[PDB]
Amino acid sequence: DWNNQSIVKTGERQHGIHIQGSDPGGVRTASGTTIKVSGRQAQGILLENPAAELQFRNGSVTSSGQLSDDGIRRFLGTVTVKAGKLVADHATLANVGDTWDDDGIALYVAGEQAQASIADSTLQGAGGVQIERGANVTVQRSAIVDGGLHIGALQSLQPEDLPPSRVVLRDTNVTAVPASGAPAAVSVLGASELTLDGGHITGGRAAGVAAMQGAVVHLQRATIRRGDALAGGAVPGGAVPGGAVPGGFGPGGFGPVLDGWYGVDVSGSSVELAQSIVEAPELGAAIRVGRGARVTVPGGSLSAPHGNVIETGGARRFAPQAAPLSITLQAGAHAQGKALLYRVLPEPVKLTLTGGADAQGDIVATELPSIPGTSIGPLDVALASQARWTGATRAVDSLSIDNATWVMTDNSNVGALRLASDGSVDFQQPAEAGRFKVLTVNTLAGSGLFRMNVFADLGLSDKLVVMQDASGQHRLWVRNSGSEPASANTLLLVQTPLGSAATFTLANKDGKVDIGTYRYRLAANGNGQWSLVGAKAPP
Repeated sequence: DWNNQSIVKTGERQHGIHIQGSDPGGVRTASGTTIKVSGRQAQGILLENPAAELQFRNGSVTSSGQLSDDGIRRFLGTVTVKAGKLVADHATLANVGDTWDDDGIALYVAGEQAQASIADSTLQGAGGVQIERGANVTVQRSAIVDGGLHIGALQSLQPEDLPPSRVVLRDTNVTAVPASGAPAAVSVLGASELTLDGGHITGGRAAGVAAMQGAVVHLQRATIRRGDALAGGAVPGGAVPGGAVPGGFGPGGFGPVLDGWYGVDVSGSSVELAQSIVEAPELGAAIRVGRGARVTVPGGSLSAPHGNVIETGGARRFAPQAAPLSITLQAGAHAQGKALLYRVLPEPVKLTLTGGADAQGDIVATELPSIPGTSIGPLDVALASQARWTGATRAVDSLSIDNATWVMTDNSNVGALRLASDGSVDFQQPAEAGRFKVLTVNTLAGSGLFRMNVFADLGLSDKLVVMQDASGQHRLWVRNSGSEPASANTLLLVQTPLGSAATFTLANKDGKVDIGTYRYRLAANGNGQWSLVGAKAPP
């Protein structure tokens, strides 16, 4: 059709290849062809026919004019598909227009009958790839070199309708260079769906990946870092940003809605991370959740060494009606930060760790933004099936520990503590002697295990305080963390209300623990205290 040819156009809206609405349907093929356009409102490729298809293989497409759209708002791409199917294979696509004079979009696919299949190609330009309004796009073994990947929209009040944009990426890297002022490297907004398997996602002014307003995202075998750089025309300057330009009705590159640097920023949407790596900068968080967001993470890693693994916000008013924020780490997911979780606004939060999830850091919250006590949504956390949480809190309302463990690293406050099937609270052995900890809780229930440190020689031990109601059948295992005692001393391990039904048994071998020449056994004389008593051992 247009094989091994050079198409060079310079006039206003003088496209390299244009398949119109008044043209016939059918497959057009281009192989070994290079397209270069520079006129105003001229794309390299323009597809506007639902029955048409274009196979563009082993060629290159470049444009440098302002690709402003006649219909209010919008900028188009060097390759734009408004209807029909584009199949690009081993292609070199580049929008080389002034950053100033144009959005630099390399590929724009929009509409219910707009489709695109991109394989083994590179897409260059500061506006990246923009997909919306029910388009369907598959991208394989490629790379969006510097403008990022932007699916869907918000605001833009203009005749709308039905289907979601559906985008599938496989082994394709996406980078949003600082120049390309894209808020996120990958943004999925509104009725949009993204499936990503394999690939490196780097950049974004405010986030690596942003999922807003009903978006549905599925990341697998991916890495999400803030760092990056490059992609483009020639070598002038790196990223304006003292630019500020003609072009018309068009933003650098889309999103976001919140800012600082978050690996994954989810609001009113759902994101699934599977075997991926997320690295947050000192300032920010691996994952930020708001407005009923749902995030799930099997395997992989979440690291925020100098910050928060998870940040929860989005919603200034708590409403019992609405569904809470939900974060689940399962299938051996690893997480590590100063704070595992950090609450910023009053919306309820549910944090679940299961399937050998291994999380590290404290759970922190922000006292109160005036909203009277019961105007604050609860912070509930659940540990199950071998998961492990090592950190401390003063902000968890309820904690269930079922066949999993909480390694408590410092004095902690928990509203209601429920244990089951060998769930345990392990009072971490301190580095310094006599540095006992206190776990204070309102209620205790179920059947669990507490590993508690005893400093016989100082007459000190860790302590469990239940202020309102202790019930259940629990076990206490004593860790000899000091030296031998020189006389008989008794340690107050557990304080419970006088009536309390709870029962505690020493789990140490034979119901006793020998430290030096002293033997300690657990005793309760009905008053609400459980004490490790300890007396001279028998010869």
